[PDB]
Amino acid sequence: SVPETQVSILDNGLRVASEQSSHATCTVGVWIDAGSRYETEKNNGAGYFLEHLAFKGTKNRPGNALEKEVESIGAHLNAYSTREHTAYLIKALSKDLPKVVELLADIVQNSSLEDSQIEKERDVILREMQENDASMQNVVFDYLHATAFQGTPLAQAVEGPSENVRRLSRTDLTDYLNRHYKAPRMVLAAAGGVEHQQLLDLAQKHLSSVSRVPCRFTGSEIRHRDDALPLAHVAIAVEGPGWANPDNVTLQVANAIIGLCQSFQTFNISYSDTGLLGAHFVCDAMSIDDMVFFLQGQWMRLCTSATESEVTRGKNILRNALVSHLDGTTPVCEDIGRSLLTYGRRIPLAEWESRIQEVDAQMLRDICSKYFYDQCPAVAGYGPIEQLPDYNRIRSGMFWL
Amino acid sequence: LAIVHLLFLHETGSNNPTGLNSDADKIPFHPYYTIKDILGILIMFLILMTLVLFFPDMLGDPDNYMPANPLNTPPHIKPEWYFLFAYAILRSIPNKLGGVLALILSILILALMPFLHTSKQRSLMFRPITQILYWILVANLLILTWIGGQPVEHPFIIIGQLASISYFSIILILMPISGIIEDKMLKLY
Ligand code: HEM
Repeated sequence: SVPETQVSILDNGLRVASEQSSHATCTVGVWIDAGSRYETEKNNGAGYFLEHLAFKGTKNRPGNALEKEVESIGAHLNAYSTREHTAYLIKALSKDLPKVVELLADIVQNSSLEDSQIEKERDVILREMQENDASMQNVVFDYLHATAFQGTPLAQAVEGPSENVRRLSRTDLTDYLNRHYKAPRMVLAAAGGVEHQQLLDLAQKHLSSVSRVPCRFTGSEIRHRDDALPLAHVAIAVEGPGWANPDNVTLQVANAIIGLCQSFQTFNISYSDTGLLGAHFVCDAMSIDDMVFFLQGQWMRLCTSATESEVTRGKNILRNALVSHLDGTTPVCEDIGRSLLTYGRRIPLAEWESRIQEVDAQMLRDICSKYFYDQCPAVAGYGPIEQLPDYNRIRSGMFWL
Repeated sequence: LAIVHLLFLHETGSNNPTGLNSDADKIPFHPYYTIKDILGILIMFLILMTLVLFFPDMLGDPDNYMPANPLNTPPHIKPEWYFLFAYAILRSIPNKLGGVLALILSILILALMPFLHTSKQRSLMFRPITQILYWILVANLLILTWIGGQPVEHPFIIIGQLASISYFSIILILMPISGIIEDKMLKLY
């Protein structure tokens, strides 16, 4: 009974997708298939710095008058960038649907990058990075990406190295903007109280101008020993299958089974036919090795012996979590934008439920043995990590005798 | 006693060839120094067997294949190779007692060794003069091993007497003085 996500396509290739619902406020966003994976180490912070510059004024709406408009209807304006996708989204009321779309049009095209602003946003970005190091789990996941995807564009961070940040100019940005903002790589996603025909007419009216035009898992480890920190963060991952491979669903159930360290989180990060599947835990130094041992046993267990009931637990757990319908509009659309960018279609919740209920214990331990057993992991540690075991002990813990 | 030897060591951990505090760089033993000990065991087994199965009588003595005759005495008598350095020293000292004592000291001088360390650096990796003195010590230890074999006659005796004098003077006198000189060269003393 969940309403279907209807997708149309303009000549530009900008797929305009929408999923109407009763809620009177909507989350209209633009997703773009452009991240740090498409950068070539000479423009490693171009997407991040453009994400900073995108709300500082356009040609038609110069400066803060633009954001005055998004204050005037009381709407909320957000943007984010990952290694593969960039999103500019607005939460607003339903009746303010046209102007919001027009605002989004300016943000993707006709944007203006002021040289004055460029220096101010450089100091913002530089400073944030200079303090970003504070967030350990971000440092550990960046280290894990770097040591797992050495020599590839997937190792480099979204923010880029301070070097590039300082060394960036309007023209470079202009390039990234004019290169990675093509209309066939763009989805206009709407969730909530929107009509699809009105949204399609608004996309035809504005946004109809947008121009129309592998990775290797290096199993290895990076350890940043700094003994003055109170807690240690350790992430261990193996290679993931990718977006389009259905056993992801089964792997998600495996994560739902795992769900000794103060904090233990499992992740299945997916990129275009690659990814990182693993666990991140933050612990006191004198516990670290025991955690690792614990964690490896669980994984090995699933690969070795997994019952029927726990599987059911994961199935159900995932089900409720996977549930996103009417979770929130922002989430809803976020899902429409990512589904049109990655799968090329919006997978409905009934298909997700079918793929969940076809998962049993035998295929779960088969897929877990395919992806976890006797695999070389990527290890990233930060903090008092002397008792964190080196690569032979972790690699030997990746199988059982 | 070897179990006590291992205990008195783990309290302090093993040393490294640079002689520095290796606390910043330590690794496990199971996968790193176990396969290394297994390889060393394999090489030592290669040398032993090839010293049993091909050259079985190389290190022994032929006169041990005769039965023990109290009425006769093997004309050329010598301790096995390992006990020779001591044998030389014993023979060198004219006085019987002196020989016995020196002999004992030969082994005991080692125990005395931790009180003779006068350098601010633990290892000899960065100490070339004491390296030269160490290899001269290994050299005249080999000389004393050879002399023991040689019979009592000129000039084997004099070498033995000198070699023993040089051995005790290098261990007792020359190495701490050299360590003081080496500390003076680095502007430490
Ligand atoms: C057959 C008798 C002996 C056995 C089985 C023995 C065994 C060992 C073992 C297993 C170790 C651990 C570290 C290593 O092997 O490198 C060790 C350390 C050591 N042994 Fe011996 N040992 C013996 C005789 C001696 C003697 C006669 C000396 C003195 C000349 C000595 C001095 C040492 C020292 C100084 C260490 C610490 C070296 C280090 O770990 O850095 N041992 N011994």
